[PDB]
Amino acid sequence: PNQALLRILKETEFKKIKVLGSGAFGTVYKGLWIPEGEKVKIPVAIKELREPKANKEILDEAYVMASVDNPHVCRLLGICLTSTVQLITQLMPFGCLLDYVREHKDNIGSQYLLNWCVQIAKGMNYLEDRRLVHRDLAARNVLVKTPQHVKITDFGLAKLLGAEEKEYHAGKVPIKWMALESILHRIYTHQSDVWSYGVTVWELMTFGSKPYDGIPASEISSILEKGERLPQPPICTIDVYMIMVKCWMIDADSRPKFRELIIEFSKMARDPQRYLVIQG
Amino acid sequence: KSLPSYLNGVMPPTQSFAPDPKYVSSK
Repeated sequence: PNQALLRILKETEFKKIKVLGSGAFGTVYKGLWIPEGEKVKIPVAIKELREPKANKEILDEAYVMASVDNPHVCRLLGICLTSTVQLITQLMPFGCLLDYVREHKDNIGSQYLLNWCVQIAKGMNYLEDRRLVHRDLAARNVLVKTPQHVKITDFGLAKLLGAEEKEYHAGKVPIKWMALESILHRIYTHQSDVWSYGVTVWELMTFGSKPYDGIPASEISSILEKGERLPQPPICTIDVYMIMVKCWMIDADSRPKFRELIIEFSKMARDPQRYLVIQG
Repeated sequence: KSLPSYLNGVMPPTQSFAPDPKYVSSK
């Protein structure tokens, strides 16, 4: 609480200009924050999601979502609280890594690709290392610092676990990006994220291809039980692949832990051209 | 050394992993 950590904004220190984008859980914009008085002007992107004390989270989410000192997680700059919640963060230009690998399929090299992976992983690690639960990790939910540096974002879907919590109990989060207990059992775990991360990787690997595309968001379970998983990424040696399909295991505490994904990736990284096969 | 031999880059909607029980559920 108090007068420190998590700056709240008087609804006048920022103007909504053009609409950067509208998601399922809200229509984010891109305005300018004028720290009341402080002749200093700032350009950012407003996050006016739309949905009770379900704000305890939002608040507790941001509460740590700002307590960031990692180069891979869009520190929550500030917050807006009216009759409708809004968030601010140091705006990025390029955008969501999906748009990126979509404008550069025939331009990204193994290098970065294997990298992001590790970076993304580093980040998912620090949140895990701070009793957090992302819930919805995806190419879209990740911003581009530089092709050599990427960060993760939030629309406050996370939630901070309280000392005795191991799993979170429940917008909507696209079905296709979540584990099986998340669908079938409205359950959110440090491990479910891993599974989300496997999809992410898939995307990037397939250069942001639509996971499952063609097969309704209904059967994903129907087949997820039948032991069906995303196809293999053409540019992916049957060695990269395995760490992915591995996070999609049915047993949840049998999957690759975050610290780990970094290890096997901070390794592959050491020889990109060896695990991926891209012409250019 | 180890890539998918798809028939015209055609990457299928799904890759099956059954009967493995690490991916196939008790149901």
